[PDB]
Amino acid sequence: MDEKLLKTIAESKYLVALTGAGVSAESGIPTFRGKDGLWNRYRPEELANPQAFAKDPEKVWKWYAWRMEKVFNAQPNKANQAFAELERLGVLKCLITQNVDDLHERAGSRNVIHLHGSLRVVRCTSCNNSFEVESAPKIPPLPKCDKCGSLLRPGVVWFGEMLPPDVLDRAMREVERADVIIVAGTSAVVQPAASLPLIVKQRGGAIIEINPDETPLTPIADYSLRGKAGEVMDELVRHVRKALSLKLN
Ligand SMILES: Nc1ncnc2c1ncn2[C@@H]1O[C@H](COP(=O)(O)OP(=O)(O)OC[C@H]2O[C@H](O)[C@H](O)[C@@H]2O)[C@@H](O)[C@H]1O
Ligand SMILES: [Zn+2]
Repeated sequence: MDEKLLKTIAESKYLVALTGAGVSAESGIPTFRGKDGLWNRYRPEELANPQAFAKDPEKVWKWYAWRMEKVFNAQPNKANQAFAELERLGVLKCLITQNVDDLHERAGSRNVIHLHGSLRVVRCTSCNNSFEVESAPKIPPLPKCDKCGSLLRPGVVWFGEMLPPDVLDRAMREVERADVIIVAGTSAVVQPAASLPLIVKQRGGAIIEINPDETPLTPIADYSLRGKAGEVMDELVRHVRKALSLKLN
């Protein structure tokens, strides 16, 4: 929270952000890793991969329907509001997220890229039918496609699956032109998402990491703020808004 940091953000020409589960934590949604992380209680090998889904689609669907209900009923937090505001001010150009929740959207964020899909989306395992839901389905019975009758599945990316090419490519273009990237609430271990901030640095840009813990990205982060996204982003955006308002124009 020094002058240089504020300056780096306020004067940026193309600032982007990469967010992870930590940015939704203050909305009552647990993260995947860490203390009370979902992967520390539930096994990703049974709930986050095509093999597990094929083996027991009812169990996987029951788990996702539960997660969907949790997310749809949660409200965006201060971190979410701050990111939307930073975009409103014209500073944040694009928000790249690994989150499958829609808290960024409900806070007002517009240019959001969902690298790993979205819990709002349901798609067919056979044909190209896909659509969004307003609330979570009840399981059983297994959600079936109204077009061909095959099993439907959550529109999220599982381990071993390829992120949609057009989606990752868009994110790639964003980080290739960003001079500053805010990396908040992510453990920086899951690929290829974890590689995006490196692009910014390699091309000459700056990395501003926001996370209560240190991660594999910390060593190359120009700035690494040890705190919660809500508190840090709220203060950061407020100072940036103040700085911009002070400009003689
Ligand atoms: N209030 C908070 N503010 C900011 N960061 C926080 C907060 N609370 C926790 N964190 C940080 O959030 C990070 C979350 O790490 P992960 O649980 O691994 O979430 P993420 O990096 O988004 O996961 C990547 C991907 O893997 C998952 O399988 C899934 O597909 C996911 O998108 C942690 O480093 C943690 O310290
Ligand atoms: Zn179908």
